Amino acid sequence: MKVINDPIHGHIELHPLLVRIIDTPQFQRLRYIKQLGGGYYVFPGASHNRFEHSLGVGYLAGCLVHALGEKQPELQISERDVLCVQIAGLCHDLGHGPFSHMFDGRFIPLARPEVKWTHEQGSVMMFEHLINSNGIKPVMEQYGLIPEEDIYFIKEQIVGPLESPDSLWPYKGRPENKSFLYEIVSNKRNGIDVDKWDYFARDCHHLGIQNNFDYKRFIKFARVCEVDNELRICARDKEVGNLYDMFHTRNSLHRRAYQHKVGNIIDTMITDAFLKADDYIEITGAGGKKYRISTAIDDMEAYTKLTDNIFLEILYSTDPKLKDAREILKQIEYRNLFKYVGETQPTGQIKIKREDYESLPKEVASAKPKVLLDVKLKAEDFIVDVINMPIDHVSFYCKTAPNRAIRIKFAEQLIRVYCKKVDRKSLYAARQYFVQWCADRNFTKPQDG
Amino acid sequence: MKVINDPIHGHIELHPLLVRIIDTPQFQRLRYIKQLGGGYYVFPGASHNRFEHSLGVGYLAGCLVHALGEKQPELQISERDVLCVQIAGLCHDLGHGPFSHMFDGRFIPLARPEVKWTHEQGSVMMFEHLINSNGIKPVMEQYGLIPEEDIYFIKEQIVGPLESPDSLWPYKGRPENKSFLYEIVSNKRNGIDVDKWDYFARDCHHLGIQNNFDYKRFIKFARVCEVDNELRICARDKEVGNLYDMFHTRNSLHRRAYQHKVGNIIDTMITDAFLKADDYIEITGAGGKKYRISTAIDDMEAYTKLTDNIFLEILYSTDPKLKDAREILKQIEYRNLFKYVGETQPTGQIKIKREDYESLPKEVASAKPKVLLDVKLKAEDFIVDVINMDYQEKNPIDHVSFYCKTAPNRAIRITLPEKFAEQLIRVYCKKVDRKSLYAARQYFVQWCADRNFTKPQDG
Ligand SMILES: Nc1nc2c(ncn2[C@@H]2O[C@H](COP(=O)(O)OP(=O)(O)OP(=O)(O)O)[C@@H](O)[C@H]2O)c(=O)[nH]1
Ligand SMILES: Nc1nc2c(ncn2[C@@H]2O[C@H](COP(=O)(O)OP(=O)(O)OP(=O)(O)O)[C@@H](O)[C@H]2O)c(=O)[nH]1
Ligand SMILES: [Zn+2]
Ligand SMILES: [Zn+2]
Repeated sequence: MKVINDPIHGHIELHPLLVRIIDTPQFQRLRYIKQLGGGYYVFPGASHNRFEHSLGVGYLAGCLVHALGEKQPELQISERDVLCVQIAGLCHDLGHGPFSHMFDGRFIPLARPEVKWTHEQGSVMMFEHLINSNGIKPVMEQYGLIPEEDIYFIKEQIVGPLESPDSLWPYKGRPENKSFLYEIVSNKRNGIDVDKWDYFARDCHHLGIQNNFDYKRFIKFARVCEVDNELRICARDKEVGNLYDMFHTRNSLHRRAYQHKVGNIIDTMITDAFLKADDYIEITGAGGKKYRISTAIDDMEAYTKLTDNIFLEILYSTDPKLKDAREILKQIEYRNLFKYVGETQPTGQIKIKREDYESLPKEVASAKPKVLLDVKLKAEDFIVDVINMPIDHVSFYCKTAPNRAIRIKFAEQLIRVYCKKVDRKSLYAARQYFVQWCADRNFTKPQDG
Repeated sequence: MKVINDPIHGHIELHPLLVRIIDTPQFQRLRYIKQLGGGYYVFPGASHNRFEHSLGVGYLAGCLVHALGEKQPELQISERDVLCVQIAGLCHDLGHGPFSHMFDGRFIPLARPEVKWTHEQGSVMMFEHLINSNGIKPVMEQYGLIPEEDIYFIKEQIVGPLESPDSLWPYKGRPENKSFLYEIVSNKRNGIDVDKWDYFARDCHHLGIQNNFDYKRFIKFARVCEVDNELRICARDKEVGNLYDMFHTRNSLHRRAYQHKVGNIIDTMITDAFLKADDYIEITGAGGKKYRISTAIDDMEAYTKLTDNIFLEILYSTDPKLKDAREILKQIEYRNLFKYVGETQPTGQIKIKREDYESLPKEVASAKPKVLLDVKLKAEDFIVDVINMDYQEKNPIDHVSFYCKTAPNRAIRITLPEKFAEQLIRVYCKKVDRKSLYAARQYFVQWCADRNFTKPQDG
């Protein structure tokens, strides 16, 4: 069977079934989508793509379930469960669009404020398209899987409950005596899953940021116990130090990289260029029908051909219709970027919703600063991007008596404003607008400097 | 003074002049060319591009020249010198095309067997285009540089002696009393330059290969000293183990990555697709004039727009006349690859030249086997690539000058990996059925036989 050499995980080997699923247009697509979006334009080492990250998650997810398999035969973990948990880890990110979180996190909301679209939903849709276009279902059977049950199981591990929306068991892929398997790839009960392990390590490796955490140690000690009358994955608390190091790494990646000031301004410049190209860029989908960037999400055949390449198709275009789009991308290249105006956050735990994003620049230009001013700005002059986001929420067990649980800065939304007008006159105006806007919505007063 | 955080070199300080050269569509271009070409399709970590590597090289150049000057001020290395060496470090890979070494190493020779192309030549042409397109010359004067001379010096460091020659000091950009500045960015004489330091480290990082060479130790202890009344960069005797480790690193990278079996087959597959796309892809150059992939090198404005993107343009294309090209890239994705047939070497024989690459599949198909088979094979069925290391076969360790801490001005007179410039020759077959492959091998063995290449070694 096939072996890959990975800079994070060393020699990792892939079941033939996994290799079939990988060697496919729908999967290979992920080589053309930057893991960190415009982060590459700030971090020269962050060139990595959703593809290698996804091999990694498929591997770790395999390591975890198999570890629990050898260490606790009573759980009844089959080879069939390992494959399914591997496929889920392998495919969890198929849904990601051009520049990852930029796409479903900002661009689709600005382009079509009325559609409810997430990269996870897209993962399930893109996975359905993958198996249907490449005849995977008989190959699954050939290797022991039961498609009319396991495909649910794989989709569920990726998007959460399918028949959702109480206390009952929502899942159809596996029964509640195997509830813990749903915690491997994506898990909201913790900030702990094999996805995070991979991209924490991987992003650290490519960013040049210290990684404190050792997943390999956690898999050897982890095991399943009973907690509040269910099955959960538990840690030996001689590893609480390891857990703290993980969260410290998570906080560093967020402060230094994900919430980086220039990296995020560039993400909004790329979106701006995409918005101004949306009418003109063509992506051929199913049947020969042509789509737009903002609409390609409704056809998996077209979405398959929708990647970071759209950046260069715009950069390199000659069509006078795409000149505006072209121009913004060029300003990125000369590094004449949008200028930073300021930051604020809602008080308190009211989160601005994706469907309202587009209305925010209008709101900001509509503010009336106390002192009337020199320059007037318009809605278009402003960018508003919304940036989103203890160890006692973890279950622990004891080495001697290895049985059941032995359990006895912020915030959730940054709002930043940039101005496209660059002179000191207009930039002074913008800040005045912004400060008022923050009052008019009772957000925290911006801090100067 | 911008600071860039790099995963190999940590904080990298960039002088305003370097930043101006970087924020350029000519330089930014290098973000869209993978360092290892099709290596990425075999090594999932090998996503890195020519851009960040080039930042690494400019930085290393700056470190070495600065350290030489601060330790020996009698060399009169000015800050003007350092910037020039940095810029050379920075722009040395500007001329690379799609998928790096695949472009000038195979595609251009296959598409236009008669042209003499080289990414080094490319870099010099792209450097000029970058300067003139971006008003760089005044910005150079702003910081003490002399554009006429210093642009000439930067080009010499990239491509070598520009107007030569049959025995006189061949450069024009700096006089011989600063000869040691030309051994920084590229040194063919002893295989030690800062370009290699960066991609040794960077490729190991991305491939998951251990790099046992510490470039930091080497800079700490490097000195200019006199060798045959010409001033050279010298290592300390005590450092010799680090140097061995640098040549072992180099060797592992070639054996494990650059000469990877499957990674090179995919290279010839991408090249095949370009060849079949070449009549149909258009790239707008200077004056709205249009170029092919194979002629974009003749116009730097069009070349600027020629990157790995061309892979995706072919892949996503709907034009009926790109169907064949599409097909080959689709087979890469499905991983139905050209099948491997065998390897040989021209040991003792004249080496294969790029001008003759195109004629080789016809030679292989014309090398009728002695036992007869029911399967006949044509030229179109064969791929043959010629893989070169190739620094041209010498021993570069025998050209390292050492010095002792007791007599730091005199170079010590002094009398480990195996090959440094071997030409490998591999054939693949486009048909995959087991009888066609049995045939392809028979043609291959015959070809080697009468070409007097080494006999292939039992599957
Ligand atoms: N000029 C340049 N900087 C890069 C590049 N790639 C990464 N960087 C990094 O990203 C930063 C670019 O933004 P800055 O100019 O430093 O930020 P600033 O203009 O001072 O501040 P703000 O207006 O608040 O955003 C640099 O500090 C570098 O560390 C590049 O290609 N060109
Ligand atoms: N199947 C597959 N292997 C990959 C991939 N990416 C990297 N690899 C690695 O690259 C190496 C090359 O393997 P393959 O591409 O499958 O080569 P092959 O099976 O000999 O193909 P043929 O020449 O057609 O017989 C492998 O040893 C893997 O470690 C991928 O996307 N798919
Ligand atoms: Zn993920
Ligand atoms: Zn280089």
